[PDB]
Amino acid sequence: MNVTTPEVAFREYQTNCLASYISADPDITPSNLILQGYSGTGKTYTLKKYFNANPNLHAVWLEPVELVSWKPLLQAIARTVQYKLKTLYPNIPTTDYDPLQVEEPFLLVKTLHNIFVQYESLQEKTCLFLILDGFDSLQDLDAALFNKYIKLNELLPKDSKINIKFIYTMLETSFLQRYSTHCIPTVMFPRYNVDEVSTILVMSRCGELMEDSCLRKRIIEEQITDCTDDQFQNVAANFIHLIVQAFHSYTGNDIFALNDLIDFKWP
Amino acid sequence: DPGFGSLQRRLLQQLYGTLPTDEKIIFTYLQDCQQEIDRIIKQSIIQKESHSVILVGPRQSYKTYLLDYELSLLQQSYKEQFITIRLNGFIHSEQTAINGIATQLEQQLQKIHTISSGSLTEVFEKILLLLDSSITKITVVFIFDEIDTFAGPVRQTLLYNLFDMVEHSRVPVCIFGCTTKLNILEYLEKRVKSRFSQRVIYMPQIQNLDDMVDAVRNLLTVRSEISPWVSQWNETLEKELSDPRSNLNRHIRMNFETFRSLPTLKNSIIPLVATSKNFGSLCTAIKSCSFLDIYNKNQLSNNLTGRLQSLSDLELAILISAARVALRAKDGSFNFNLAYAEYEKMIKAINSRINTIKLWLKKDVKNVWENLVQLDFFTEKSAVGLRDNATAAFYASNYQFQGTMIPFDLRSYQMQIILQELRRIIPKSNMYYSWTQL
Amino acid sequence: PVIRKFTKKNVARAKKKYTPFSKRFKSIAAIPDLTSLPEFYGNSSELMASRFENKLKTTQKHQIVETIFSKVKKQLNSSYYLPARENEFASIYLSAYSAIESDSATTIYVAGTPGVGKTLTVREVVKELLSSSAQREIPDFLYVEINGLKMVKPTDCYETLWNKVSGERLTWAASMESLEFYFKRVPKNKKKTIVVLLDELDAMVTKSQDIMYNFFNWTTYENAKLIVIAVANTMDLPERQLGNKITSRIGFTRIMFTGYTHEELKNIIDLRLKGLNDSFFYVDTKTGNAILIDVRKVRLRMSADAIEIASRKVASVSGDARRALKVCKRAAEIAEKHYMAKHGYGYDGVQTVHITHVMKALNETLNSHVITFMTRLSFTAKLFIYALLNLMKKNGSQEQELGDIVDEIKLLIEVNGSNKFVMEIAKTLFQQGSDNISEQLRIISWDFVLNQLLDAGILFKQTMKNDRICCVKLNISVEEAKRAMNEDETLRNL
Amino acid sequence: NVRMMLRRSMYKLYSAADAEEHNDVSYDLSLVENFKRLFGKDLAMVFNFKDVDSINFNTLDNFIILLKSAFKYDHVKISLIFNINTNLSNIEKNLRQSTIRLLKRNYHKLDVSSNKGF
Ligand SMILES: Nc1ncnc2c1ncn2[C@@H]1O[C@H](COP(=O)(O)OP(=O)(O)OP(O)(O)=S)[C@@H](O)[C@H]1O
Ligand SMILES: Nc1ncnc2c1ncn2[C@@H]1O[C@H](COP(=O)(O)OP(=O)(O)OP(O)(O)=S)[C@@H](O)[C@H]1O
Ligand SMILES: Nc1ncnc2c1ncn2[C@@H]1O[C@H](COP(=O)(O)OP(=O)(O)OP(O)(O)=S)[C@@H](O)[C@H]1O
Ligand SMILES: [Mg+2]
Ligand SMILES: [Mg+2]
Ligand SMILES: [Mg+2]
Repeated sequence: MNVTTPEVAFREYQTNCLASYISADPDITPSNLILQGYSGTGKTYTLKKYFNANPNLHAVWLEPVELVSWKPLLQAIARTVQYKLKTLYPNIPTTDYDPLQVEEPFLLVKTLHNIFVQYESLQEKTCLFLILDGFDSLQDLDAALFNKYIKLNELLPKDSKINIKFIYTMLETSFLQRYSTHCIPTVMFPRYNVDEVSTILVMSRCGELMEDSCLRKRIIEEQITDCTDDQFQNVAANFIHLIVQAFHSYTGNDIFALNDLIDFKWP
Repeated sequence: DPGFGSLQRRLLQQLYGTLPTDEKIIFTYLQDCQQEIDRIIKQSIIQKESHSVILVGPRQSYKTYLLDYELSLLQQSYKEQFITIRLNGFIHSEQTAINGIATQLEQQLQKIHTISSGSLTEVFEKILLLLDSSITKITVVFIFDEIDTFAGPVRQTLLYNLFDMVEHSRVPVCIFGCTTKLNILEYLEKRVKSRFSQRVIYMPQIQNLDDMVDAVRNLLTVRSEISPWVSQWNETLEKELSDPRSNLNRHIRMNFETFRSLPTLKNSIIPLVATSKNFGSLCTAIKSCSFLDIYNKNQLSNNLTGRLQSLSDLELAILISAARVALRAKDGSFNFNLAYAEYEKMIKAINSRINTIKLWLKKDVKNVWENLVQLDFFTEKSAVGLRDNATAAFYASNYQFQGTMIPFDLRSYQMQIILQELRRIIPKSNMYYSWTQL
Repeated sequence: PVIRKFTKKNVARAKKKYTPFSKRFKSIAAIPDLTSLPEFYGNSSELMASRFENKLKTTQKHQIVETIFSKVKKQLNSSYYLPARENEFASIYLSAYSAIESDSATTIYVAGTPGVGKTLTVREVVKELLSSSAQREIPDFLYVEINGLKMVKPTDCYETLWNKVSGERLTWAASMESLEFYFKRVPKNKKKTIVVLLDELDAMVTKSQDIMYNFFNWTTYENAKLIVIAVANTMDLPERQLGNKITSRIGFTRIMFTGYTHEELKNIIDLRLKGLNDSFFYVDTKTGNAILIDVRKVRLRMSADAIEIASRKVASVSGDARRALKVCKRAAEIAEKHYMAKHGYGYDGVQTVHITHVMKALNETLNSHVITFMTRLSFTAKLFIYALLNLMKKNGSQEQELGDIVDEIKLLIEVNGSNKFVMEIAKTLFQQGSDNISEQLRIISWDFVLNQLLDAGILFKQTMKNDRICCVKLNISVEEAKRAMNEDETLRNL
Repeated sequence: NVRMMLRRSMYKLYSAADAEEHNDVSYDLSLVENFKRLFGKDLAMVFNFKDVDSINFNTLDNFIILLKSAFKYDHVKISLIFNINTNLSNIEKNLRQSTIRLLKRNYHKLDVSSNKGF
């Protein structure tokens, strides 16, 4: 298209589909998109790395885990959309609508209809991506809430200049199979291998294990000053390969359990 | 070249349906349905009759697609003749659909040329005596998505009054209800069925394999000369559909036998086209269709086989051990204590007949036990996971369940994948394969 | 200010007063003559109700074609003298003529199954005795429509009745004290008789039954001049809600409207066709526009046996006049679209509505579509039903465990491995066609077709998060599920 | 449940920050990110769980995981205080294992009793 695909390490299929659905042109972008994977499978990593490599298409990052109910989730959508567009188009005169005034799924649609009509002087069709990052992690979740966000595109005006686009992130694949007949595109993030966890964990943590003071302090204080960075990197890399090969059978293909057993056992 | 970059962009926006509304693709198997919808809208907008009708078909059956097509084609000829109201049974309630009509009434009437302000008993009596009551009238067209939630068992006030405008109002009121339920007339009350005009039209279904071939032929043929590659694309795609043993016509046949839905194949073709760098790779990728095997592998890569293949050796051994306790039990139930007892007598019987395999302790399998819970291999015993609506999810959050309060190793669990299924997926070369059978 | 624990930022409160009518004249002798008073009885409200006709007006009109069958569908509408309710007209009119002429108060209760002409003929009663009152043989009265399903709240009938009586906007707890002081305390010389129609009285009394008592108790008063025509559906709604001693104290009349016979449906349908049946139109052959008395003199007769079988079938089921006027309206547009397709007029010797147009209009509302839906599903969706029907004849338990269905689908492809269709599909149903995808536990599109049958209403599934022990019913029948699966060629042989 | 722990915690900090200040806010964990953008000073919130042997540990586990999402805001620090009346060994059998690995980056056991050392 007219988009840039970043090089994420073990997600090269997932990034090509992520560049396939997300674009600046609103006619060739789906209004719903699910990125399903389990925990630690690198789906907020490559979602973030895709938008950083593409700065001219716009994103609103929401976390539905720190919003707990459905009603703060609607209010944060109304707050962060109009706060995004004020930084994004300062030359447009606008009147701020109170985001705490939405108390209904329809009052979101009426508020988004009022926000979007005053940016009607824009030059071309523009899509703003509303990233609900962890929609399944909402605590009060029920079956009838995700099909309430699928259908917001049909209630908002079709010839607006700002076309909101929903990108969902979810975990558990029994939540996803309830909405299989909606036929909305989904990119799956499967669990990593043992060789994929080790390569990711060694490029993520060898930087911090040098700037850690404990390895830093000891080598000058033990009076063995015969080392280089290439030994410094290889002594921390071989610890990570050794902390995985001992505790892979305990943790599994996690990233966050390996990251805790490193820093508990690196000092 | 920019010709290929313009050959992708039309061919991909034909796959989303965002062509302008004289070039929009109408498949031949739903022409007799869209002509029936076409007749209803333009003898209610042109000829000012007031009849109502319910559209019914499955999800992704072009109900909203054909209504958005018919209004957009009447948009360009008769713009001044009608306002359009659309509600939706998901985001609207019995209380909120009253505010949704009055808000859309007053903002559609500004574009051709207050109602929405006040109490809810005020805002409902103002939209009644607006609607219930050579110059001609404005026809008001209503669109309902999921009319079956408005047809609940309790009161059905909003469907009563709108069907009462079809019969008695002097304003021409067209009402579409898009539902999925086949027995939609049995949700309606005796008064509400009596007002309704009994016309319930059923969305057509794909009957033949050649219906999906012709409908993919209509989706992937470019009918104008935009790129230098248009004729070269069109003669390639007609060779790929005329050959019955082609790979593209093989992936259409699998869709016809399993899903039989063209929007599911539509999501497969979209990154086959968008992830093609040049025309040499875009012409190759529809001949081979090697992406659609990679696509179908992804969609189904962590369902339940792809999670079982992503387990370590202790995680697999505890999953087998809990699957043997669940097979001996009469209720299919087990604890952490029962599944570690079967685990430790398994590692003994491996090391006795045989270098050695580590037996992990009671405190260390606890982390493995909790990961199999959160990967949906174990469920809580008689568990109700997600509730239907918002009030049942609220009632459950105020109740304090028993399995929360009993200790960790005493919770009864049940089993997502049984042992007879667990023998068939694990390969015959695993050391744990002999323990997938009693 | 203070820090609020929650916010209500969408409160819209009505400008309705709180003090009732019993506290604004200080004396019964200081109440003026309410009939010769400007804001009572709707003497100024005729300006705002006619405001909204101008909102739906537009000036464009380009020669819409009015064909032969468009005139028949205009005349079979329910909004367009009534033959088959004559003894019921003469019962409601006699009971209301006597109470208005004697300055009395009464209640008339009328019930029946939906669509039998009772909202129509009560409005025809009060239109006859408006014309009798306008000739001054009974005194003047005021007429109030109250519809229970045209209210948001059930308590809005108190607000709307007192607004029509007095022109005052009060809350409901202030409106019922205003009405109760109005009917028992205000003298009969100062008031006007009021004929209120409590339409669809079922809907007002569902929660607290405090509303049916008040309207009926107000009619027992001596000073009250109130006639409550209470139209509902069932006949025992007074005695169930109020009780036996209350409904004997009120002493209201009690009419039931039986649904119409088939001969009464014929004298409704053919009564609305006296100006058009056996009549001549002027149809030009280039636009299609008909004009009642380049152009042929065509005429229009509708077949009498077509109205016969439309009356025999509708009256045998429910007996309502709506379903018979819209089975003849539906037949009139089936005949139009074939007239519109033969000559191709579009939109801008003799025509008839046959027996086959009325049967086609009548068959489509009586057929079910769960047969036609399930014969045209996937092989996967039909394999789900065919495995569910085998389980309901191994057990007859009629709600099957969903893991028993999965093992049956696998066993049914297991056993029939010699079959020509099953050898070529089992590769495309466990690995989904090619290699590099492993052999799997569920068939391809198992989550799609299980959700497709739950969305369609064919299939009921209980709420369990264990996807294997969950139970699954049908919702249609075991017979019409087997009828749809013995039609499909590949499943009935295996 | 978990939303009642948060709506009381976000009410108790918004009420106690207007008391020291001398518009309305949705009471959720988006008040923690807007705290410097609305009050000008950074935050240090302290949680004091009173009868943690009487609370259920499904809710307290899901609330510590909820508070874990406030470590991306660069101007807040949370401090938990557990009034464990009985035992630490009873608590670590109740919480999930990935929560104990979060509670162990810095913890401090303080024996608090009238009966200690007599
Ligand atoms: N392919 C990758 N290359 C490099 N680092 C990665 C990769 N995948 C994951 N990581 C890192 O490993 C950690 C995984 O965290 P996330 O990507 O946020 O996990 P997640 O997919 O969002 O799962 P949840 O639902 O948020 S727990 C982060 O620190 C990432 O930076
Ligand atoms: N206005 C539109 N213009 C173009 N394509 C559309 C439009 N609306 C829907 N589609 C597409 O049409 C296909 C299916 O049509 P739909 O109208 O969404 O089916 P459906 O009956 O509405 O399903 P529901 O609404 O969930 S019951 C999908 O690929 C949609 O993306
Ligand atoms: N005897 C009749 N003669 C002529 N037209 C009739 C007759 N009965 C009914 N209709 C027509 O059919 C419509 C039905 O209205 P009604 O039957 O009075 O309503 P209804 O009895 O209140 O049914 P509900 O509201 O569900 S209880 C009327 O508006 C007329 O157009
Ligand atoms: Mg994440
Ligand atoms: Mg729709
Ligand atoms: Mg009626």
